[PDB]
Amino acid sequence: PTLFPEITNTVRGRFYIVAGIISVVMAVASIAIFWWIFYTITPAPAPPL
Amino acid sequence: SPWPVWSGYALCFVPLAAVILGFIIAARFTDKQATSAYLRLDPAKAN
Amino acid sequence: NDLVPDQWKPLFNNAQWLVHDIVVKTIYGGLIIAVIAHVLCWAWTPWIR
Amino acid sequence: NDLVPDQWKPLFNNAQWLVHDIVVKTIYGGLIIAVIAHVLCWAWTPWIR
Amino acid sequence: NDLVPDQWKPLFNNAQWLVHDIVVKTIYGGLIIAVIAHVLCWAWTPWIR
Amino acid sequence: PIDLHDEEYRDGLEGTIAKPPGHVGWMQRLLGEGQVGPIYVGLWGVISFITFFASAFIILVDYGRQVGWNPIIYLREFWNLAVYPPPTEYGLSWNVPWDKGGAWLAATFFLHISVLTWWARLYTRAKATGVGTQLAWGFASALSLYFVIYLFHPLALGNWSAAPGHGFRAILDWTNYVSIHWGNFYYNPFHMLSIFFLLGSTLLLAMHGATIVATSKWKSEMEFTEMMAEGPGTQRAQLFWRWVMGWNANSYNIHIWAWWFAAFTAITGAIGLFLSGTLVPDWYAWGETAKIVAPWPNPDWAQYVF
Amino acid sequence: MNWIVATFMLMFVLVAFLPLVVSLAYTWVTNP
Amino acid sequence: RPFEFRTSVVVSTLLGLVMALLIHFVVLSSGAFNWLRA
Amino acid sequence: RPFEFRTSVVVSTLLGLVMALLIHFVVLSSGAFNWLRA
Amino acid sequence: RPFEFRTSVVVSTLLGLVMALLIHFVVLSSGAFNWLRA
Amino acid sequence: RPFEFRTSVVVSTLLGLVMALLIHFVVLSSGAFNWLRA
Amino acid sequence: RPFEFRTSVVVSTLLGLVMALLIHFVVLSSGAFNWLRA
Amino acid sequence: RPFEFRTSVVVSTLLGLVMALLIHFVVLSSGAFNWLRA
Amino acid sequence: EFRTSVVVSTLLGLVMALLIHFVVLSSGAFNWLRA
Amino acid sequence: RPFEFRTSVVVSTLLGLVMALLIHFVVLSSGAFNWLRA
Amino acid sequence: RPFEFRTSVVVSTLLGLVMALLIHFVVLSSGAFNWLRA
Amino acid sequence: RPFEFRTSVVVSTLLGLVMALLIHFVVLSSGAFNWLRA
Amino acid sequence: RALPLPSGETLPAEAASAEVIPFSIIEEFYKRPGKTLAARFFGVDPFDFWIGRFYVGLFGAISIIGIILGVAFYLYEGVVNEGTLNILAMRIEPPPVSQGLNVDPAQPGFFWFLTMVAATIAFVGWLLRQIDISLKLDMGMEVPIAFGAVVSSWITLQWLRPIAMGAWGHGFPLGITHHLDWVSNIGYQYYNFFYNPFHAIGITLLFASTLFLHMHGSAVLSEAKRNISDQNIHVFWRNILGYSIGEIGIHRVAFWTGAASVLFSNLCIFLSGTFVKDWNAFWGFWDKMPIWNGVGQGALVA
Amino acid sequence: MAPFLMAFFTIVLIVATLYFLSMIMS
Amino acid sequence: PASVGGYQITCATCHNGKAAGLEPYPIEIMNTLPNDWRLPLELDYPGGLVVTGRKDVSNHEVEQNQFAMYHMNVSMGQGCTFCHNARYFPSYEIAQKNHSIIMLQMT
Ligand code: BCL
Ligand code: BCL
Ligand code: BCL
Ligand code: BCL
Ligand code: BCL
Ligand code: BCL
Ligand code: BCL
Ligand SMILES: CC(C)=CCC/C(C)=C/C=C/C(C)=C/C=C/C(C)=C/C=C/C=C(C)/C=C/C=C(C)/C=C/C1=C(C)C(=O)CCC1(C)C
Ligand SMILES: CC(C)=CCC/C(C)=C/C=C/C(C)=C/C=C/C(C)=C/C=C/C=C(C)/C=C/C=C(C)/C=C/C1=C(C)C(=O)CCC1(C)C
Ligand SMILES: CC(C)=CCC/C(C)=C/C=C/C(C)=C/C=C/C(C)=C/C=C/C=C(C)/C=C/C=C(C)/C=C/C1=C(C)C(=O)CCC1(C)C
Ligand SMILES: [Fe+3]
Repeated sequence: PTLFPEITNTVRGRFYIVAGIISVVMAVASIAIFWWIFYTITPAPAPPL
Repeated sequence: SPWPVWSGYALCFVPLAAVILGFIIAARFTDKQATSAYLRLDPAKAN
Repeated sequence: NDLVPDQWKPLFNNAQWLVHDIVVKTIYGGLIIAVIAHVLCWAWTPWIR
Repeated sequence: NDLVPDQWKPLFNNAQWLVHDIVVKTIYGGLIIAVIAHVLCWAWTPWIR
Repeated sequence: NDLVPDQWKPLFNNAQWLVHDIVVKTIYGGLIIAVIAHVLCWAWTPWIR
Repeated sequence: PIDLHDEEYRDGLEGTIAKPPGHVGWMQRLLGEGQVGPIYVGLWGVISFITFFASAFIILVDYGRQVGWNPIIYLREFWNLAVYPPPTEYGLSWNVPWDKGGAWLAATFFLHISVLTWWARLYTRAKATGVGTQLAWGFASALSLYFVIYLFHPLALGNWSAAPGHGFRAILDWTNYVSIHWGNFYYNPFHMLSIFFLLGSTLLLAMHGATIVATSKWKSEMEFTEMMAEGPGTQRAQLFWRWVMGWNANSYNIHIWAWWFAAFTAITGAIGLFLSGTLVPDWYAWGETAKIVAPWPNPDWAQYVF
Repeated sequence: MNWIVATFMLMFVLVAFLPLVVSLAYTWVTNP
Repeated sequence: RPFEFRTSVVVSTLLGLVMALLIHFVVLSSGAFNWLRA
Repeated sequence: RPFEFRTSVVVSTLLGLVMALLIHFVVLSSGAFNWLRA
Repeated sequence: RPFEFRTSVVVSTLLGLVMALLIHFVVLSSGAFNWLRA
Repeated sequence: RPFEFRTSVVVSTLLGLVMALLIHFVVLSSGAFNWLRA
Repeated sequence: RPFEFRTSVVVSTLLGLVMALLIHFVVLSSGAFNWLRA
Repeated sequence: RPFEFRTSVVVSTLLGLVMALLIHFVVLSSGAFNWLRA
Repeated sequence: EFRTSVVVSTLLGLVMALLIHFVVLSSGAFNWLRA
Repeated sequence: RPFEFRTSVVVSTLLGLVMALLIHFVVLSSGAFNWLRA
Repeated sequence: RPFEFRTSVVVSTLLGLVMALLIHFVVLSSGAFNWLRA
Repeated sequence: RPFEFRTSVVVSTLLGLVMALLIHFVVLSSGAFNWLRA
Repeated sequence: RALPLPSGETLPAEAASAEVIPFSIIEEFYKRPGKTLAARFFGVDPFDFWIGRFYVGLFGAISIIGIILGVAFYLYEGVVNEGTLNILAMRIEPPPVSQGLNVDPAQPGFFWFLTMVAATIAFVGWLLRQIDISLKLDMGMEVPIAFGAVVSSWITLQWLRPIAMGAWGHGFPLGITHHLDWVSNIGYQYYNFFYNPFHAIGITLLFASTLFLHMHGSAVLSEAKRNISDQNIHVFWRNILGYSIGEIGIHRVAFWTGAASVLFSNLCIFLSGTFVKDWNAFWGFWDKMPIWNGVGQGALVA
Repeated sequence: MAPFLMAFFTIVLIVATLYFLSMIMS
Repeated sequence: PASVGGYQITCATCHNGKAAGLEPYPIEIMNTLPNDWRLPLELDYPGGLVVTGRKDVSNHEVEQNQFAMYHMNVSMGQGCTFCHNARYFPSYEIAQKNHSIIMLQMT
């Protein structure tokens, strides 16, 4: 039961859903894990004297 | 005293007026020429 | 254009006349509501003073 | 263009004459309202002083 | 357009009438919910004060 | 009466060189034409080339003198090296030492000859290949601005120091110094006109290029043919701009617009730069008397402070 | 927030670049 | 017909919406009413 | 016919709206009336 | 059809969504309610 | 012919003029002569 | 046949996703929930 | 016919209007007359 | 296209590796290259 | 025609004018002659 | 033929001239020799 | 054929020359060896 | 018959498939309703008509809402709220940096925020409407791409940079002659914006854009009304400069240089706000790149 | 309770994804 | 004024932890200035670096002025609008330009 048979039936189109999902989560994991590393290893800016 | 100087006027405002007016007139004549009838390829055929 | 009065037959289609009637009645209702809103806002805080 | 007076037949279509009549009556009503508004605003606060 | 009343037959298709009925009922339900939400937000914090 | 093969493949002076034309290949794929083609050497190109070479050689060996003849300090400071005009003292005099503006005067004179003979080359090759001389006159407007910058504004101010200093960083410094010296060039009204025409130049260039590349499938780019009879691509271009903004140009008008917007850039710029020193010493102060300066009683300066 | 938000906006500026790059690659690919 | 009815409807409705928004925003920013903490 | 009636209508209506807005804005900014908290 | 039902539906739904978003944002930015720490 | 006489004439004349100007410029800027108040 | 089911599905799904993203971003930026920092 | 009469009329009328405006503005800004509050 | 995904993933990984190395080296947290 | 007379005339006249201007400019700027109140 | 002989000659001669100039300038600027008052 | 021999020759020779110049510069600027009064 | 041409020349017909066709015919042949972006998404474009010469789409109506509201908000803040009455002296200022990113109807700078939001809606609607009209005419998407370059220049200045800085008072004021005060104060705060490399690239591409515009207008006007073989302009451009880019090449370069100028420009102002505070300090690395550190004496050392 | 809620919403995202992708991948 | 603070000059103000070898104008702050350049304390400072609309100076004096002004930019990291409204540099809007006049007289 589908309306996008060229997108949900055909292997090339069906694959595109997984491709888009995996690319979105890959980019999000990229950005999130970078900023996590950067903020955990970087020291706090030294307290003002 | 509320009045800009002659210099101010000449320089800014009559060039401002010229640019605005002249642009509008040039656009008027640009499109008179562009929308006039001249040799075009008939769209029904060429396309 | 049968439903249209012959005065407005040169201007209004058969379907355009019904939509015009809806628009006119909506404008009238909105006008009544706007008058009520203005009287209420004046009784509350006069803006002319 | 039968509804149009023959003086204005070179200028006004049959439909344009009715819309012109509406425009003229709207302009007249707006003028009366504008005169009333100006008299009220003058009685309230004269701007010429 | 048989399901449509004759008054609105010049305007509404047979399928457009059912979708219009859905839209009207949705607008009415949303209006009731909006009135309830406004009464609740007024009882909570009057915005007109 | 004009041989297109002879104008490309004659030999010697009043002929071309590099005559077996090379092909760049990536230029053909990206720009549609890759032939470097022969280049003309016509007794005005020769004057232009050798006078520009004299100018550049003077500048480069004075760069060398300034770094103590060190070819690494040369490469390190090349972009901040410059040959500055004579200082304000002894301002218009040409009896200036070579290091204090003596090299600048000679190099600038040879550059003047180079640009004038390049104009002559543009003119003579336009006449020789049968096209109009519109490019020579566009270059003449650019040269009006150029000769105000280097010759006519230093004169009428009384010092060569009013001119730029022949360097990668010196022209930026010159622009900064000239706007600072004469108040604020933002309130120079002919500077505002010239910016109007420069940003309108870029706007029309972008619009024109984009329109022709969009209607490229129907060969809108062949303007020479489209000016004889407008094909479907030019029709679509006209209709696009009519529907977008309510008016349009044809294959011919748009290039009039292009030429004149660029020429007005150069001309209004020349006028404003010449006015800044000689007639209106301060543009912001003039702008206050002109009522074009916005009052700023209590500015929020937290934005501009770190 | 400073560097995360700043780099997200930086990436939007580069995204703005992107369409023109697609145009150049389009010309190259479609002119073979 | 000088004016399509659809055109007049679109223009009038858009003008009315724009004017309602403009007047609401002018009145709210004026702080003259004490509406939404004014 | 020198002028289409639709053109004159559009021009007159737009001029009237622009002038009404301009005059309202000038009068409100003048502070001469004590309208909308002066 | 000058007045398609689909066209009226699209226009009304988009206008309602835009107006709901606009009014929510105006009310939230006004700080007049103490909603979401105000 | 391999060499055109007109080309050699143009090149030699331009080189001579450029060199005369350059040498005059260098000698005048040197201040070594007391020429034009040096 | 008006209103293809596919069209309504696309429009509703895209509207829901856009609204979920918008509301999440508004709530996270409000700092009432403090981007989850608490 | 060296000049179209319409061209000369347009040019002369525009020059006269521009010059009248310029002279009025120069005279009014000069403050030399006591016209419109000194 | 598989080539597109390969180019994008490889470039993202290289850029990420360089960025993380530079952030970690500049942090002066690990005792690497006299830090 | 290895050499056109018109070309030689143009080149010689332009060179003479440029040189006259340059020499006048150099002599004036030198201040070595008390011209126009030095 | 991988390489035109003229191309190799041009490249080698230009490289040699550039390198001779560079080395002369580096050696003269070093002041390590006492040549030309160094 | 993946690579014209002329291309590899040009690239390798230019890379070697650039690297020789770069390394010479780096070593001379380091002042770590008494080369050229260092 | 006289046979009038597109340039304006009347050529006497013997001394091609072309016929003298009225524009009205061209315009009515190419109407083709229902190909717009909105008609793909909703199945119909709500406004698929033309009001006069203008095409009114869904994004044309959004754009005109934005235009009217932006003009009216602009003129409210500056006639009222400022009292100026002259547009050269008015000052449409964002909220103060003190206020941060949040907007308040009671606080000043609220009508700048509304003018900016309505102007963004107007510009994005203009862009999407250009996409509409290019889709209607089966054209390429290049005009929307160039206008998107300049619209992203606007987005960077008023949305991306004020958000990244975090104060919403870092957007430029919308005043004639006064946004110049902001441009001057921002240009001098990060002193020598000339030394900003993306700014130098932007200026280079702006000057090159004007130069290419002049050269192209010259080239097409020079061959306009003459008996020419269409290869005369190519020979001219190979005699001068030894390269003729061709007809399709000059328009591609036009489009590309135009767009790239403002793209590098918005990269410049964004970096100027957020990552680089001083553009002279930026270039401090150059004299210390280790290949020329050591060689210098006196003032010739760095 | 924020870590609880973020974990909750990510797992609801994942389970939703398994469900409807299972249908699409049927 | 007291709005600046009541901070007073003391030893560490100029010495900063170094007894001898105190170097004003280090190579760090001479980035885009000429390395030989020094602050022109020769001039009478309430009006010594004034350049706008003068007509008896040209870009050489503007260049000297800009060297001094970028030295002030480095010395107080707050940049060029720290004491200028860049739309008119002759203006004393910001009131750090007056403090800077006092400080120029002091140095
Ligand atoms: C808290 C009180 C705030 C305020 C905050 C709001 C907020 C917040 C909103 C309004 C909205 C409205 N307010 Mg208000 N409002 C205030 C003061 C006023 C005053 C007055 C003079 O005081 C007036 C006249 C109004 C008038 C209005 C109307 C414009 C509108 C409500 C009826 C309407 O037409 O939409 C009726 C709405 C509907 C018919 C939509 C029905 C939609 C259906 C129910 C779907 C809803 C979405 C649903 C979750 C999706 C589920 C889909 C799943 C697939 C199943 N407000 C005060 C200041 N006002 C509401 C609005 O919609 O704006 C257009 C709204 O968003
Ligand atoms: C004052 C002494 C200065 C000095 C200042 C100058 C100056 C000044 C000049 C030279 C020039 C030259 N000097 Mg010297 N020169 C000095 C020291 C030297 C020394 C040496 C080691 O000491 C040497 C070898 C030279 C060598 C030279 C030659 C390169 C050249 C002269 C001959 C030549 O080839 O051109 C011979 C010139 C001609 C054949 C040109 C003939 C042109 C005809 C006569 C037209 C003249 C123009 C005329 C007015 C136009 C009239 C046209 C009207 C239409 C009728 N100089 C000292 C330092 N030297 C001259 C030169 O031309 O440089 C190229 C020159 O300009
Ligand atoms: C601004 C220009 C107006 C215009 C304004 C006038 C005016 C005004 C007149 C004419 C008149 C004439 N014009 Mg006409 N004319 C225009 C366009 C045209 C065109 C055109 C190309 O289409 C043409 C062909 C003409 C042709 C003519 C002839 C039909 C006729 C006789 C002129 C003559 O003999 O001059 C010979 C005479 C002179 C050249 C005298 C020169 C005068 C000088 C300036 C001295 C003036 C002394 C001054 C009055 C004293 C000053 C004292 C101060 C009070 C202190 N005009 C444009 C639109 N024309 C004249 C006319 O028809 O007579 C009824 C006339 O009165
Ligand atoms: C107050 C005295 C000021 C001064 C202020 C002005 C002002 C102010 C003006 C002039 C203008 C002029 N002055 Mg003056 N002028 C002064 C000193 C001088 C001296 C002198 C050496 O002293 C001279 C020679 C002049 C010379 C002149 C002429 C250039 C001109 C008047 C005649 C002319 O050609 O236009 C004659 C004008 C006409 C033929 C135009 C006729 C237009 C018709 C009548 C329509 C008028 C507009 C009308 C209202 C529109 C109604 C349309 C409705 C639809 C019905 N002035 C002193 C300093 N002078 C006038 C001018 O027009 O400049 C071009 C003008 O504007
Ligand atoms: C005041 C003394 C200054 C000085 C200032 C000048 C000035 C000033 C000039 C020269 C120029 C020249 N000087 Mg000198 N000159 C000085 C020292 C020298 C010395 C020397 C070693 O001391 C020498 C060799 C020269 C040599 C020369 C020649 C290059 C030239 C004069 C002859 C020539 O060829 O052009 C001969 C000129 C002609 C053949 C042109 C004839 C043009 C005709 C007559 C038209 C003239 C223009 C006319 C007004 C236009 C009317 C047109 C109307 C329509 C009717 N000068 C001292 C330092 N010298 C002159 C020159 O032309 O440079 C090229 C010149 O301009
Ligand atoms: C003073 C000692 C300085 C120094 C200063 C110089 C200078 C100065 C030069 C070199 C150059 C070279 N040095 Mg070293 N050199 C030094 C230390 C070194 C050391 C070492 C580790 O110590 C090495 C390995 C080298 C190595 C070299 C070679 C790269 C090169 C010499 C051979 C060569 O290939 O060109 C051989 C050159 C030729 C084959 C060219 C032949 C050209 C013919 C003879 C024409 C000559 C021009 C002629 C005048 C034109 C007349 C034309 C007329 C029409 C007739 N130098 C020390 C620091 N070195 C020379 C070089 O050419 O660099 C490329 C050079 O210029
Ligand atoms: C003094 C010691 C300095 C140092 C200074 C230099 C210098 C200086 C150089 C190198 C260069 C190199 N060094 Mg080291 N080097 C050092 C420490 C190291 C260390 C190490 C970890 O310690 C390593 C691994 C290296 C590694 C290397 C290689 C990259 C290279 C030498 C072989 C090569 O590939 O090119 C081999 C070179 C060739 C195959 C070129 C052959 C060219 C032919 C012989 C022509 C020569 C030019 C000739 C004069 C032209 C004559 C033409 C006439 C027409 C006839 N260096 C220390 C710090 N190193 C050399 C290099 O070339 O870099 C690429 C070089 O320039
Ligand atoms: C301090 C300062 C600076 C002061 C400045 C002082 C100055 C210079 C003032 C200048 C004032 C001027 C010039 C004012 C202008 C007033 C006008 C033009 C009003 C127009 C009214 C137009 C009107 C009523 C138009 C009505 C249009 C209508 C009714 C449309 C009608 C219709 C049309 C045409 C249709 O198809 C169908 C719909 C419908 C029937 C409604
Ligand atoms: C302080 C400030 C800023 C104050 C501002 C003061 C102002 C100016 C307020 C302005 C108010 C206005 C103008 C509000 C506008 C309200 C409207 C138009 C709501 C629309 C409702 C439309 C609605 C609910 C539409 C519902 C549509 C539905 C249910 C569609 C359903 C559907 C349709 C038909 C299909 O395909 C098939 C089935 C499906 C369900 C998918
Ligand atoms: C901070 C620090 C210190 C960093 C450094 C750390 C690093 C990264 C170092 C990097 C080292 C690398 C990458 C070195 C690379 C060296 C190369 C590529 C040398 C090339 C030689 C190529 C050579 C000899 C080419 C010779 C060419 C020849 C002989 C040409 C011959 C000829 C050609 C081709 C002809 O027509 C005809 C025949 C003829 C003989 C004339
Ligand atoms: Fe073109």
